[PDB]
Amino acid sequence: ARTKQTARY
Amino acid sequence: GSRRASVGSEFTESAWVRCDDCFKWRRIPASVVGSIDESSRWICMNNSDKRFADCSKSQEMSNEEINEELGIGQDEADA
Ligand SMILES: [Zn+2]
Repeated sequence: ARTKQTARY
Repeated sequence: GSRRASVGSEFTESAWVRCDDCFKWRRIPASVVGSIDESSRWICMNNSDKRFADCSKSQEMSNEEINEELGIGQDEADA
């Protein structure tokens, strides 16, 4: 599972 | 194999996750992104949200809208 996390509060 | 190419860094606040049976995305709490490893086979059929829990269902933001919100080269894989 290649993924990431949003820089949006 | 489900250990797909490249990686990010950290868990941080609430995240995405990819399906390893297709490539569709879902928004998750960081408590799931800390449970899912690169070796963990996360897929649509396992998804928390039954509205989006299939490879045939939609997503919260299309791949060219999400990757712009992060500011990154995702979806360039085509696979
Ligand atoms: Zn899928």
